[PDB]
Amino acid sequence: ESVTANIENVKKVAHHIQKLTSIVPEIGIICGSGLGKLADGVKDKITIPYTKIPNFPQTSVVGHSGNLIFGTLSGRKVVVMQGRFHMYEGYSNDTVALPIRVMKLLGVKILMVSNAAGGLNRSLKLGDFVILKDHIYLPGLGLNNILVGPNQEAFGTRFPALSNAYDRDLRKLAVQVAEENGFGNLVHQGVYVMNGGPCYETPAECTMLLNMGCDVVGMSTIPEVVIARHCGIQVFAVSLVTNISVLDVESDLKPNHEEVLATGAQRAELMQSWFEKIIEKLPKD
Amino acid sequence: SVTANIENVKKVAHHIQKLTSIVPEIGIICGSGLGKLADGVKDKITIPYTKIPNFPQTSHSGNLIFGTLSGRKVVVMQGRFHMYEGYSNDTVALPIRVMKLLGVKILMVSNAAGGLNRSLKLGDFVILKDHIYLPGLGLNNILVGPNQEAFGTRFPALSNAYDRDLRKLAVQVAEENGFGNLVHQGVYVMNGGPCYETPAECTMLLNMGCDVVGMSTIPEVVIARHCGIQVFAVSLVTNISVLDVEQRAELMQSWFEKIIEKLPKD
Amino acid sequence: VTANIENVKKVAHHIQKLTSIVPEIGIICGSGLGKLADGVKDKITIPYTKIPNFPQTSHSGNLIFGTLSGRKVVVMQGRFHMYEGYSNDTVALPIRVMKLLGVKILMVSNAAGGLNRSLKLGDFVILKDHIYLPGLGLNNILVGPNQEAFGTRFPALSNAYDRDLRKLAVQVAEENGFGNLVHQGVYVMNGGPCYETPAECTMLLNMGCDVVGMSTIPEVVIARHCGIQVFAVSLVTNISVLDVESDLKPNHEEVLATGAQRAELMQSWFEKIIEKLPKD
Ligand SMILES: Nc1[nH]c(=O)[nH]c(=O)c1Br
Ligand SMILES: Nc1[nH]c(=O)[nH]c(=O)c1Br
Ligand SMILES: Nc1[nH]c(=O)[nH]c(=O)c1Br
Repeated sequence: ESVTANIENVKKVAHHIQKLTSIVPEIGIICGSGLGKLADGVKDKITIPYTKIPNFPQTSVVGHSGNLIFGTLSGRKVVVMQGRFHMYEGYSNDTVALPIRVMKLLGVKILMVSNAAGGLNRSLKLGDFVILKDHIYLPGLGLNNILVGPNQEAFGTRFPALSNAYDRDLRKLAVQVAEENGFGNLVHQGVYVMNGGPCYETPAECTMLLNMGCDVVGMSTIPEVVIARHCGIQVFAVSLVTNISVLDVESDLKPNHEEVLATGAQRAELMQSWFEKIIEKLPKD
Repeated sequence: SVTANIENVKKVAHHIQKLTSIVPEIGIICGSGLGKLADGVKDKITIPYTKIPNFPQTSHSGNLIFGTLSGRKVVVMQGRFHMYEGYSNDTVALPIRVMKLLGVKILMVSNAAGGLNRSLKLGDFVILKDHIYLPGLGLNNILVGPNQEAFGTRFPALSNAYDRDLRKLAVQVAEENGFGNLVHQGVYVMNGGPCYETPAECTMLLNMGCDVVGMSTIPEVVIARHCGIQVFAVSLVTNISVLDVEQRAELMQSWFEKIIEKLPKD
Repeated sequence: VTANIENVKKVAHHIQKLTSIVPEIGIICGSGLGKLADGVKDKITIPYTKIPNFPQTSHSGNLIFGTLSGRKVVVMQGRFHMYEGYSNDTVALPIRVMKLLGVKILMVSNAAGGLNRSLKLGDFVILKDHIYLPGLGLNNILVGPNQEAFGTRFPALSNAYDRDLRKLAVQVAEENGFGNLVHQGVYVMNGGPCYETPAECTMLLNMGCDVVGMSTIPEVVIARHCGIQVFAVSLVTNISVLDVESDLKPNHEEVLATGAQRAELMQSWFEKIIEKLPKD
C-alpha cells in the first residue's frame, strides 16, 4: 500500500512541496490522453520530479519519472500532474489517493482530468470529446473501491455521495467554450465506465457495457475522481475517443495502444486550447 | 486475521460456552432499525467482543447478547463487520461460524438499503428473496481461499438461500399485524462500497433486475448457507435511489419478535 | 514466484533437461478430458512436485509430454483456480512455461452452467468470446507490472478464441456425427466458489452470456498476451436455474458425473482436431 494517505503523511508531502515553490494552485490538472501539450505550455513554471518529493508515489514512463508542474495557465494558478498512477499497474489505494489529497492541502479547488477511452455509444466518432457527466465504477461496486479500508476523516466522510460528481456548472462552461470556439460538434456528454484493465474489452464485454447505458470505457480516472469528491474538490473530466469499440467477434477490427496514442497526439493541440480557454473562464477569480 | 477454521472457531465457541449456559437457536444481526430489539431480550447476558479471545473487534465496542426473546433462546450480534472497512474474509466469517458452533439454526438479518425498484417508498420493508453478489462474481467472494471443510462444501449451492418458508411466515406475521402493505420481497445487490451509488450505477443495477442496494449482508448470508444455517433477511428502504444526473426501526424489531414467536422449534 | 522471464526460463530449462519433447500444442484438462493423458503415446509424466518453482496443487498435478494424433503435446493435469486463493503469478507461470517450451496452440475444457435456454445437459459450447467479470473489476490476471518479454501492456482480445480453430472443431464434430451437441457461445467468469443464484443467472443471461464458469479466462488472457492461439470448450454440466421459486439446483456430484459421462467423446473430439491441424 506504500505510505498511508492520512493527514500526517499528506501534510508532510504538501509542506515539502511548498518549500520548492511559491505557486499556490487553485486548479489541478491530471494529464491524460491529449493533454501532453497543455502540460508543456504552463507559464512561469517550476517542475518538480516525483523522485525529488519524499513519500510522493513513484511512477515512470519507460524509466522517466513523472513530474508535478506549477505555474499559470490563462493567468490562473495551476498544478499539473504529468504522470498518473493507474490501478492496472498494481498501485495501492493509498498511492493513487495521496496526490489528490496533497492537491487539496495545497489549495486546489477544481480538478480537470482527461483520459483515453473506447467509444461504445454508436454515434461517437474517432477523436470526439466526451465530457463525463456520470460514471460506473465496476471495480468499486466489486470490493475494489479506492476508499475501501479505514476512512481518513480529515479528508472526507465514511460514505461519500456522488450525486453531482461531475460538476454540472463546469460541464456547462466547457460546452459553451467549445461552441464559442467552433468545435461544439466534437463535444458530447456521457457515462464513463471503468474496466480495471489492462486488457482491452472483448466484443461481448463492449456489448454488455453499451447495454448497461455506458457511452465510453476506459481504465482510469474514476478512482482519482472519487478521492477528489471525497475531499470536496470540484471535478471536470473528459474522455477523448481514441478508438471505436468493436461489438462483434467476427470483426477483424482490433484495439491497439499505438493508434490510441496517435489519436491522443493528434488531438492534443485542440484539447490544450479547449482547456486553456475553459480555465480562462472558470468561476470566481 | 485468525483463519475461520474449525479449530479457531471451536476455541472461540468453547470460550463463550463457559460464559453462558444459553444455547442460542436463533442468531440476530440488527443492521437497520435498530438495535432495540436486543431491545427486549430477557435473562440476558451481555458479552463484549473485547472480552472474547481471538474474536474480531469493532473499529462503542460491540457485544454478543444472549438471552430469550419471544420465548426462544437467541444470540444478538451488536456491531457488524463490513468489507468496505477493510476487514478480511476470515474476520467477517468467524462470527457466523461461531454462531453455528453455539447451536444457531436460523439467522435473521436486517439492513438499510437504497430503493432501486420504482414501486418502493421510504420506510418500505424489502424481504430478500435473492441476491446479486457483485464482489463475489468479481473474485472477492468471502469463500475464496482454501475451503474449511468442517463447515461446508467447496462449491455451495445458493438455492433457497433466503428460506422460502421463513419468507412466507414473515409475510403472514406482517399481514396479521396490519402492516402487510409495507412489505415487499426483492433482490438485494451488494455494492462493495463505501461510496453511495451514482445514478448511472443505480440505473444499471435496476436493469440487472435488482430491487434494493446495500453494502453488507451477502457475505454473512453466504457463510451461513455454507454451514447450513437458514437465513431470513430484510432491507429497510432508507432512501430512494436517484436514476438520472439531471421507529420504522421499532416496527421492524417488533416484526422480528413476532416472527420468532412463530418459528418452528425442534 | 513472479511469472517473469527469468523465473519462467528457469522452469522451462529444468523441464527441458527431463524431456526432449518440444510441444507445439498445450492442453489444459478440465471437465470431460480426464482420460486424455492415456491416449498420449511415448509419454513422460512429470509431477509438479519434481519441478523447482513450478506451482503446486493437490495427488500432485502432472505435466505429461508426448505424442497425440501424430503431434507433440504437453498436457496439464491439475489446474490453479482463483477461488482456491492462487495468485496471478501462480496461474500465469505454467502458461508462460508452455510458451518458452514451444507451444503455439492451447486447448482447454471446463465445466459450465447452461444459461442459454436452448442448451442441453452434456452439450459442448465452444467459446467464441468471454466476459471476464473479475477482470473488469480490477482482479485481472495481468494487473501489476507488465512482463515485456511475454507481451504488451494493453493486450487486445478481439479474436481471442481463434476462429479458424473454432471452424475446424465444428467441422470435426459434424463429420463425426455429433454436430448436434456443439454450439459456440459467450462464457462469463464467476470468480466463485459459490454456484450462481437465480437472480445472478438471470442477470448473466441478460448480459448476453450463454454459459457461466469459474475458470479458464485467466489462462486464456495469459495465452493471448504471449501470442498463443486458444481453443476452449465448456461442457454443459448443469442447466442454470433462473427461477428462485424452482426446486432444481446445481449439484456438484451431478456436475462431475455429467462431465465424466462425456469424457470419451470429448477425448475423441480433441484428438481428431489435433489430427487435422495444419502442420508444416
Ligand atoms: N483507449 C482505450 N480504448 C478501448 O477500447 N478500451 C479502453 O479501456 C481504453 Br483506456
Ligand atoms: N442506505 C443506502 N442508500 C443508497 O442509495 N445506497 C446504499 O448502498 C445504502 Br447502504
Ligand atoms: N459447473 C458449473 N455450473 C454452474 O451453474 N456455474 C458454474 O460457475 C460452474 Br464451474
